[PDB]
Amino acid sequence: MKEWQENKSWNAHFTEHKSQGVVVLWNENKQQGFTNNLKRANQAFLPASTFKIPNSLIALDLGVVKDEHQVFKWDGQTRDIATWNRDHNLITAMKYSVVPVYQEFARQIGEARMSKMLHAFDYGNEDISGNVDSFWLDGGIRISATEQISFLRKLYHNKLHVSERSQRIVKQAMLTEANGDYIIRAKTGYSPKIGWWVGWVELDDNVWFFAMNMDMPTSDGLGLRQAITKEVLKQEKIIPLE
Amino acid sequence: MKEWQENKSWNAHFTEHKSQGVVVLWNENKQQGFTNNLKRANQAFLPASTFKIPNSLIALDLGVVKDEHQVFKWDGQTRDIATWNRDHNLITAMKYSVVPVYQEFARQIGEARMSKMLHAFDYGNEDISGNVDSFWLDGGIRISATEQISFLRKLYHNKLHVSERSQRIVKQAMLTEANGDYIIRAKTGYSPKIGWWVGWVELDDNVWFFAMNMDMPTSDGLGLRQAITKEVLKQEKIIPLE
Repeated sequence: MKEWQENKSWNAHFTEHKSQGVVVLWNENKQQGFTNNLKRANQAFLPASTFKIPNSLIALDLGVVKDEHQVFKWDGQTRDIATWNRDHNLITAMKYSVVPVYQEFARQIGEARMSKMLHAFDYGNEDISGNVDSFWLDGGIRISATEQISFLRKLYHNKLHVSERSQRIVKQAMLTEANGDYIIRAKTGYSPKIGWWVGWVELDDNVWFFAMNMDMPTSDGLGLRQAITKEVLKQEKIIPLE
Repeated sequence: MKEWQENKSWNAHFTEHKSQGVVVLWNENKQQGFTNNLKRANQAFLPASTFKIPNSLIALDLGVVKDEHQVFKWDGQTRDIATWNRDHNLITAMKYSVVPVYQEFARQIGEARMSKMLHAFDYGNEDISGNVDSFWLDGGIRISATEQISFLRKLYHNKLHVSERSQRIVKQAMLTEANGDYIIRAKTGYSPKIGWWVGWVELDDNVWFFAMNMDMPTSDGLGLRQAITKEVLKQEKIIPLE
């Protein structure tokens, strides 16, 4: 069984920001879930660049990626995001959400192995058909915020059907923020109409998993994905007040 | 050969804080070292809590520590450091420099295996006299700031004579700070008279290793270990201005 609690008080965080969406938290020690909206918590959306987490694991598991230091040379095509127009390793490809590096991984994996692996990870509901380098925003594939949490819990515990090394590498590449109070390992995601933030907050005595998604009519309020999540984390006393 | 540069301009950082000591930096890409004082950079001191880095590696390698989640229960003895009066895992034992946890690791490792391993690591003067649970607290073990750097470089590259997994785990336990500009993996050290900060700063395109120590007449200016290092890192444009 899974314990869930609907906390509509968190709605004020989306409302004060003229936004709509869902924040889902999971308290690992207590085996208890929390969300502002249980309906939307279970609504499946395209993962967008949150798909960089399973893609990284699969690439590492198959040897497409040797380790976190291997260099993926820039193909020489000048794109709008300046940080993409250069060489990268797994750490920086993840940090700058370098889509062409990940399109190349997906093509090397191929749709037969990508499909088998996603079924092994029990990752959303997939229907890839001649779109290996775009299914994460096609889509192609859809995943809910509660399903993002089940997948992340497996990753955190090294329980996915890949080596412990591959899972450790991806968790290192997911490193977003750390200080004396907490460690955040996460992945942002954006594709027309939906923005995501998924990952976890490691504390000394507990791990709080999180998955949020929000309506993004334009690419304007990308900062709200982390800001809204942090407002919920602060309300719940998971992270300190700045 | 090893390239060193003495930059006496960094002395103003120790000066302005009514302190004395050394900051040693190593630019990995350029294979170039930098220091305010070459004499003190090579002066050997008690490693104190920086010894938690090889102690962790050896415990993991021998199976004394199964993984970063294994719990070392508090024995119920009330000690001066409030954070020691609780259960720890490898992450929190390192963060809070929990001496009783590490004394237990050392006893399990034993004298013979501790000595062989420190020689395999080329760790300082490689002297474990006298007691296996206190030689780093008040024994004959000595390490210089440049020797801390040689050891840390090996750890960073997974080049120490332990498994890749053990080195990955210790580097995770060393996680101190991370943001969009840099990642710091380090270990503080304090024992009467000397304070240490050793580790590295990971950037997108380089790694800067660091080892500092300073005179600590009392346990008052512990914050200066990190503050002085960061002033040097900011002067050298390694990390941005806050």
